[PDB]
Amino acid sequence: LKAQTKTEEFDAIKIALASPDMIRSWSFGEVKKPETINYRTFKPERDGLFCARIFGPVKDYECLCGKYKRLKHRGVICEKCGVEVTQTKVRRERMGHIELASPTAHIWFLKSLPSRIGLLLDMPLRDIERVLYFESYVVIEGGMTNLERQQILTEEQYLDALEEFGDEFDAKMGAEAIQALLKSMDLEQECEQLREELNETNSETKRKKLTKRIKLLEAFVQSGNKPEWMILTVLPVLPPDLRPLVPLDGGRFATSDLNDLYRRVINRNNRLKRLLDLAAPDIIVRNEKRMLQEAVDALLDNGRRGRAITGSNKRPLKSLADMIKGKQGRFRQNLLGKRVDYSGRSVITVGPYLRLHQCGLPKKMALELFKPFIYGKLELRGLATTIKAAKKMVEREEAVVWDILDEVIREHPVLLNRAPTLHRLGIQAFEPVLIEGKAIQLHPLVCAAYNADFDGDQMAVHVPLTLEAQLEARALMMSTNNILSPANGEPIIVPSQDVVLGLYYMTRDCVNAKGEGMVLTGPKEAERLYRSGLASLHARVKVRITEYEKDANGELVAKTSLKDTTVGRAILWMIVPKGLPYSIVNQALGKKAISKMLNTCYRILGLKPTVIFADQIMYTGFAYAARSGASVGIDDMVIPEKKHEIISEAEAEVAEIQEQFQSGLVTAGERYNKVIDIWAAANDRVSKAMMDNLQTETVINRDGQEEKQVSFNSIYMMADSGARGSAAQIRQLAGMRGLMAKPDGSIIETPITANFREGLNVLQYFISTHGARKGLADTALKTANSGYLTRRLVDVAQDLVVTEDDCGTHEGIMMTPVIEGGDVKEPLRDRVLGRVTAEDVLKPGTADILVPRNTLLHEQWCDLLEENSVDAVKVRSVVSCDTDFGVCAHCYGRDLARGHIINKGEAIGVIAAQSIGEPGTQLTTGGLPRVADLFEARRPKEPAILAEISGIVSFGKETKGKRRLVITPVDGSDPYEEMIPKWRQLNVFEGERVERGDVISDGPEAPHDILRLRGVHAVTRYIVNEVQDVYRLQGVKINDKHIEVIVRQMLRKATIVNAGSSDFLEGEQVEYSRVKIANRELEANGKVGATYSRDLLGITKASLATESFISAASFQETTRVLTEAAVAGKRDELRGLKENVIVGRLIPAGTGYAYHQDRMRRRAAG
Amino acid sequence: ETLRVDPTNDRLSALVEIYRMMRPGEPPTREAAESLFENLFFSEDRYDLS
Amino acid sequence: ARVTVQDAVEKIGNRFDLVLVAARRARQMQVGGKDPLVPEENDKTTVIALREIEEGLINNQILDVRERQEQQEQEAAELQAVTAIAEGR
Amino acid sequence: GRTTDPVRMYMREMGTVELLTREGEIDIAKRIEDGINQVQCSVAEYPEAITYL
Ligand SMILES: [Mg+2]
Ligand SMILES: [Zn+2]
Ligand SMILES: [Zn+2]
Repeated sequence: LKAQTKTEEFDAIKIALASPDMIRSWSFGEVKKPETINYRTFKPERDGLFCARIFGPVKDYECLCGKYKRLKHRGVICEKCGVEVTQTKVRRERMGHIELASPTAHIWFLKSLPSRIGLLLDMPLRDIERVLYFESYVVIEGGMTNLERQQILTEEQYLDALEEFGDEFDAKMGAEAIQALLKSMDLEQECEQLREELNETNSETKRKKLTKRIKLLEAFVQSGNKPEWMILTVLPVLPPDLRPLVPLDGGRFATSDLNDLYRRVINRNNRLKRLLDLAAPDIIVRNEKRMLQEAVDALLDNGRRGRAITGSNKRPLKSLADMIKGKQGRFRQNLLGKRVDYSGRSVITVGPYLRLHQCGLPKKMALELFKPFIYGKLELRGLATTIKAAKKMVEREEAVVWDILDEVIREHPVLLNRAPTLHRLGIQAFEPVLIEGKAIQLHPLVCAAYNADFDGDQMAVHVPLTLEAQLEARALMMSTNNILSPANGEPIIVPSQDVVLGLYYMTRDCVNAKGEGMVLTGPKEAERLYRSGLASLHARVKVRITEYEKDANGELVAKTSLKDTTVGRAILWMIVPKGLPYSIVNQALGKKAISKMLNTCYRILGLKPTVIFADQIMYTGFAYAARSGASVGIDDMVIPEKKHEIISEAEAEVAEIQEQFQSGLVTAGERYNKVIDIWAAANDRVSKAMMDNLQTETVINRDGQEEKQVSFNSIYMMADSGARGSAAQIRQLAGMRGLMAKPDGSIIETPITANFREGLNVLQYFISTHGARKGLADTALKTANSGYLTRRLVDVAQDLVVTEDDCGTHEGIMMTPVIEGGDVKEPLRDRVLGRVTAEDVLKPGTADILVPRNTLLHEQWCDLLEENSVDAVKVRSVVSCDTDFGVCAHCYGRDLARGHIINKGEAIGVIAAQSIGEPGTQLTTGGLPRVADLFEARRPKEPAILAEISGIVSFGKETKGKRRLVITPVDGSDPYEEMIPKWRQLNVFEGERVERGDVISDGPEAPHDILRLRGVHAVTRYIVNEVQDVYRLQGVKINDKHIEVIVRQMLRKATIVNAGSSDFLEGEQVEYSRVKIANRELEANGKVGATYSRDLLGITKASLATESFISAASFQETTRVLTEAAVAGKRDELRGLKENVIVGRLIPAGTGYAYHQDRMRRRAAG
Repeated sequence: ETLRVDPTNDRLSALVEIYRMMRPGEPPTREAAESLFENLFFSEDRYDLS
Repeated sequence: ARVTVQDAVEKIGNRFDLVLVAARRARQMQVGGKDPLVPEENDKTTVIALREIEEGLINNQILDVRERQEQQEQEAAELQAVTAIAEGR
Repeated sequence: GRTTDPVRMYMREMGTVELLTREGEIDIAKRIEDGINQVQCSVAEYPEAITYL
């Protein structure tokens, strides 16, 4: 089979240095003139930056001179001026060149931080530049006379040396010299000699640099790049249409900055050739050569010499490097953003009538959006003669088009998105419902996922054009298909505010009301009793209900009974589907409980019933909340009657301590602490006063004299249910609010005595203002911090995707309840839920296996483990996964919007980063910067030192800067002595045995240590526990998984100890290494296998290392990455997400996983 | 100690180091250093606090 | 309309391959080479395909088989046509 | 010495050469005359240069 020649579907990409002949290969002509256009007839001057001959025809399929204007004549080169008549797009394609008179250095390889020409020649930068500017002479191929090869001389020195040695000695200067250097260089010889020298002398300083350099050399050799190519003989010119001269309004022209530069280069070059043909003196031609160097440099990358300015404008002209790099930090267009067709946006409204699987869309919007579909469908039925007439029809908006639109809309989903996109739920699919208006209607239950208020937030809409996109949206991005946050299995469809106030008001009981103590047959006549006004919504009543339990095998049991409940609960029970027990609705129904209802319902009945259930809950919530007549008046907020008294007493305390300071019984600062303490305590008192009052004060009579229950007051119900408001804010409404603190952070000792129900005076408000401003500023800052964090996270994970099914390793981490301090800051059941057991676990007695081997632990398994007393479960994690270059689904967990085990091919790194990043706005050393420090693995300010090795220790030597510590193992030797500064108070006992990783001092410790001394599981445990300590303290739920994948990406690199294949100290992928040692344990060398040591790299550091260079060019410094890759001739095979996103082909994950797989195996095979 | 770190000696020397500080790399001149230093904070033209 | 795809996800496990298979089938219907295997409710090919998955009458196996058969259904037609090309020798 | 920015490395490199005296100009011009007229005479001494004309 003939392989191929012409266009195929390409794989990978290659990058390297450019040959003069290769540069010419791209070039379809040499631009010989600085001229652009004729100045009258705007036609291009021949052989110029803009040209028809070299590049392409001005107008489609037409010659410049105008001889052949017909679409027939195509492959024809015109006799007058050769122009092959072809599409003008080719002028966007065909490149060019310029033959430079004097050699020129490529500024990217001169000025890159590790200067390439510099370290390749083992020559310093300042020397090379000094040579390039003709400031001094440099030797080349010195031979045996007096002098080195790389040695540098001066005018007089060169003269004297030449006088002594005429031949067998060589020196040049300028660019020609550096080129001569690079060309005369023999890499192989250097390889041999350097290997020898490496082998001879023993010093660290010597063989370190030695091995680094030989590695560099042989790499550059294997690349295929020859050093000469660092010096440009020929300069390629970019196609004219990529740097357009295109005109504007008012007969004004606008052109890019590349034209100014290129024109300069051409000018100075031609002038150099001219000065050569005139036999000018040395100084002149030298000045010209230097100027040419500067011009070319400014063209390539501007700002590394002089920062040349554009014509008549101060602002420095944008060079090719800036063209590539882009702006906004690192953003390459596939990053910052890209405009997209078939889209729209607008202000959003409520639409409670909507089912949760749909949403409202404006008529006009849907018309303009689906316009092509509308055309094709209009003429498919025959209502329109041709596409033209169809346009005329929809343009006139004839009455017949609306129905056709209703046709094309029906099963066709649309994508909705908000501005602050964090987690995947930031974009969700809905079924369009045509609505009269300009506003988008969005289902209330989803308002939590978007974090969208109704205060003028806008949403954007995208149309899933291709069939695959329709099915992707419907089976993945669909609202109903994600009911559960990917961070934790808890439902994100949880009812929000009005609805929960409705369900709260419904089920609740006042002491006495209509129909108190009566009995009813079923919920039907309970509701019938209520609506007729005979019975009150809340009253204690016994009613017969039929509840189901599916506890049989796949089968619903039915039982009936007389339940003691309320009218409202009875009415609400009608909604509750099937196998849910009545108990769930027999409570007060707070936001938490109303959530657990949906949860249990989902883990029992499945998806569909949970969906319809949730919908019904929303509808009834709204309806009964409406009927409730809940409102808020000025008298709804009740101030304690004892407030003024507390104020006065706490105010007596301040004058007590004041008198004490007057008499000197107490110091100033101690006084300050005292007064601040008494005021704080006062605030606590008033708070717990108004709380009790506003809470239980309702005093009502049933058949007797008195009794008292929880208040029916509005603001209380609101705060208690969880609809909105909280004890903190309610506290500020009735009782006094806090004490404020000046910007310094010094807390003022005169708190705000008044509240919002009362008036605040001038001072109090002024003092509050700072708190407000710092609030908005801090929050607006932490949004950005969160963004940056998520960015670093996705950059470090990304391409991690579920690939293999099961790696099959018994390995895993021990899962215990968190048990911090006092009782259980988080249970065992949550930590082990949805995960998979590494190995079977026992009962108190054994040979009875509850959970066999590796099995998904769902609610039933976890409750079965809860029945038994088992406190200990070993669980498989993504950090310990044996699979290389990915995670096996059997290792990850079940967690997803769906309860089933994680799918094959879903990209977990991304979702992990998103899950860690979404709550980051809700975070307050501690705090969010603490999290950032953790993932960066930064060594703290005042750390602690763990014991290096177990065994008895003692204090060695004396005081100079350190007092040495001598460790003494039981069997093995004791060379180990660590130098610990003695001015730091120690911990370790001079006479006691210390296990490795014990406390030899206090303070936090760097996780590098924990990894090295205490182990891998130990360090991952430290990271996860500390970060979870940060989040959980704020009330944020994040499963250990995501953190664990981030951790796995942190430790991806490790440094070898032993040898037998690769280099000694190389940091490398533990995937590569483990795959190579597992392969070397058998066959190959019998066992040569090399030991490594796991390394801990920070997230921002581990993000630096990526195989694909196109990926690195995205988020890193572009200028360096391109060069540093181009020298080694690095070949990017794609294989990752980011790269395939840039190149614009199907993502090697998700749906595309069936593609890249069926490809990847076809590659490197038969 | 400030004097102990001072590389200069006389007025001309100081003016040299100053003119070479403000406009470095180009050869200094007496009239140049004088004109510069006089035109920085002492010139009614190039300076004012109002 | 199909509110939740959970049933289809039950018929084929992967849930991405669900999208792929249902896509391929939906294409078989959309560019008409074929007709639905189950009553069309006015549901577009998008949903019809999913209904076909849920009924367990359509998946990767079935489709591959049908297509493989059709290749020979065409081979049978062009049997006398392509063997007439013996002029190759 | 080298501050980069070739305006300097030029400005200084040319500043080395000393200005000509009014007599030195005549010296140089005389040298020019000597050289040229030499090549002209050398051209006149070639038969082919004549026959060609
Ligand atoms: Mg808002
Ligand atoms: Zn022509
Ligand atoms: Zn695994």
